[PDB]
Amino acid sequence: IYQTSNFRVQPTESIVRFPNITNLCPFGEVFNATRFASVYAWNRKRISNCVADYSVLYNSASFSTFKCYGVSPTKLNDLCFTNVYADSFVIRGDEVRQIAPGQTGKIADYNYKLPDDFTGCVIAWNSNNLDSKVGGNYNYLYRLFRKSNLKPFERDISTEIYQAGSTPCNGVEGFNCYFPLQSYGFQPTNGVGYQPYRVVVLSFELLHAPATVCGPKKSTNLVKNKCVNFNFNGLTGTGVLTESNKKFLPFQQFGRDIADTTDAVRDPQTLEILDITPCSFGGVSVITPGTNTSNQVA
Amino acid sequence: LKPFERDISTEIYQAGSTPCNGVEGFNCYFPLQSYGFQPTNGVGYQPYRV
Amino acid sequence: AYTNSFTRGVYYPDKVFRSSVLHSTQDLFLPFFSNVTWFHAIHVSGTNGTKRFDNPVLPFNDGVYFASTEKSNIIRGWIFGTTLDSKTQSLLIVNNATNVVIKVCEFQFCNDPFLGVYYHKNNKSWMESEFRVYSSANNCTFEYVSQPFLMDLEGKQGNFKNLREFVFKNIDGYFKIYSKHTPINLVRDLPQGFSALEPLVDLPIGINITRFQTLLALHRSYLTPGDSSSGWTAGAAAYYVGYLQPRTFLLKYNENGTITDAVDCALDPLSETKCTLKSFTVEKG
Ligand SMILES: *[C@@H]1O[C@H](CO)[C@@H](O)[C@H](O)[C@H]1NC(C)=O
Ligand SMILES: *[C@@H]1O[C@H](CO)[C@@H](O)[C@H](O)[C@H]1NC(C)=O
Ligand SMILES: *[C@@H]1O[C@H](CO)[C@@H](O)[C@H](O)[C@H]1NC(C)=O
Ligand SMILES: *[C@@H]1O[C@H](CO)[C@@H](O)[C@H](O)[C@H]1NC(C)=O
Ligand SMILES: *[C@@H]1O[C@H](CO)[C@@H](O)[C@H](O)[C@H]1NC(C)=O
Ligand SMILES: *[C@@H]1O[C@H](CO)[C@@H](O)[C@H](O)[C@H]1NC(C)=O
Repeated sequence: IYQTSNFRVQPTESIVRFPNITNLCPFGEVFNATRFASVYAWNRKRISNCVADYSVLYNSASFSTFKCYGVSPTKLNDLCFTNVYADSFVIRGDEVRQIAPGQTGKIADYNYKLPDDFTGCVIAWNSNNLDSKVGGNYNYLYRLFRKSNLKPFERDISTEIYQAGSTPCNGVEGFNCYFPLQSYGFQPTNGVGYQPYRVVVLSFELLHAPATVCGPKKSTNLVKNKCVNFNFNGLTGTGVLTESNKKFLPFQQFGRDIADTTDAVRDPQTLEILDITPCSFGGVSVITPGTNTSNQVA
Repeated sequence: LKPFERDISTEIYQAGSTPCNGVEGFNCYFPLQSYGFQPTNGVGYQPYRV
Repeated sequence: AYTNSFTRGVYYPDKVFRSSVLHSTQDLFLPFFSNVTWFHAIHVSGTNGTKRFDNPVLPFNDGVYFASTEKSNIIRGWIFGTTLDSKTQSLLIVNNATNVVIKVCEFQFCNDPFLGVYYHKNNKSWMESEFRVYSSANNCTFEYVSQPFLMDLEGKQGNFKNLREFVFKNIDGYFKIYSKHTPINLVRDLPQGFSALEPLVDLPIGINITRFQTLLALHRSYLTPGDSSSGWTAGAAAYYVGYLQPRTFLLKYNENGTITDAVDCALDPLSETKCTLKSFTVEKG
């Protein structure tokens, strides 16, 4: 008698199991609004504790000009990342070119700028229906007369009167002394570059704190009585899944043996108790009378 | 790309659920992006012959 | 004061299940028969008996055990935080009308961050009348609230019968809370019984904490002459505090999977034997 190898039956199909998609992060809600923050005091929304979404590009905002600068848009649901910042405001279409790292303009001068090591996604979409007011809206004020310049992640809310030529202003608005705030036309009859455009900027840390945010987890339906390559929430492996009677306690989520080999699991979404029976692992022995004359083997 | 092979496929990539036939636009850009090089740029962007 | 925790501080850190076997595992358990601090939510109304205002700041060194023998249902929440200030982010727990309002909203933690319950006249039942806990900048990076709006006071003055046990432990910011609700009968001290401590939630906010305090109610009805903090005569419960320590213990599961009995590995010689042998019973040798 001899021994050669193992009868390792190849797993037939792969199945991933994860709980319900119970939580969602209202990206659609924050995309559109009747009113939005001024470019001066841009909205620094703190996104966390919610499951991100990358459903499709042409969404309610249609994603006119989209670019994930430092991260892969494809694996947004797959990439796991935390502490999202939604730095969003309202600008003009011609000002949309002022999003890339180091881009200059009035927004970068006095309203908003973006760093040179960005790792988020910038979306600037034409607000020709969201913000466009048939008579033109000027309430999206922008600062244009200020001595110094602003760096990214810095939001300004003050209205200190500009001093030109170091001419003392006693709160007087006149020659070489203007009000730092000004207003945008944003008329519907304007051109495409002059159309109102809204920008949402998604910046986030790469695993600095515990990952509160992580993308959705698709859950293919389980199939029993086969050598399934299973990947549940906690573990991955190969085995044949069978219904059982083990009364897993509601908090208990796994089951093991004396020699710490995971064999019993609970369904992620529903309350089902599965036993992971092994697949065939028998040594493929061979018996033979002898090499010569008779070549018969078993 | 697998090691020890050069693949030059001029065809624009296909993203955004739309087959783009050589049309530059949203979700389809020319896959061979050019190096952003200013003559005597910063150290991180000075071309190196390798 | 100082009390003997007979067998408290046993729970399930691993979600796995083992039937009718034993397992030696190391985790921040509470050492058995250790010193336990007894705090006395009692309203001794004698002219020479001071109002027992048992609410100091307690150290959150490694992980805080907590037992509450409450039948008046007054002791409510847990105040967390390293600096306990609005400058450094912190954590606060409150249980109002069976609603956990966990928040990272680090409010002002002045000497009266407490609840107050009063027996109202518009409705003939003790209705909440004081929320003096929060007044500060919110700036909340986190807000979880479950909202079952019920009430289960069932206040008794003679015999303690409801015991709620909680262990709060931090591991890489996955702040885990383990809970147990037990109908008890002992009034003097903790019963010499064995009870597991199932987890409730692992809030993954990752907040840096060193300080720990408790939250109760202080207002009273109108029959008592005076005001809330001057006259209070319905706080009639007690609680005990112990501190977990890094130890390796042994757990004896059953067929169902409930922890029936634990054995410390570093208590006593026989304990060490039952530890190293991997056995709940050992013969002579
Ligand atoms: C955004 O559009 C959706 C329709 O998809 C609508 O349900 C929602 O109310 C809108 N949000 C606004 C206008 O703020
Ligand atoms: C999760 O999905 C399962 C489908 O297997 C369903 O039975 C269950 O009700 C769902 N739970 C929730 C909370 O949606
Ligand atoms: C509490 O500490 C005191 C201090 O010596 C000690 O005498 C007493 O035995 C301790 N109680 C315990 C360990 O239960
Ligand atoms: C408030 O939260 C922001 C989050 O961006 C943080 O920068 C700031 O230090 C916090 N505290 C105050 C007082 O603003
Ligand atoms: C406490 O934890 C926070 C978490 O971000 C960290 O920023 C802080 O430095 C820690 N405190 C100390 C003294 O290290
Ligand atoms: C397990 O749970 C059942 C539930 O009825 C109970 O009767 C039994 O005593 C428990 N313990 C064992 C060892 O079966």
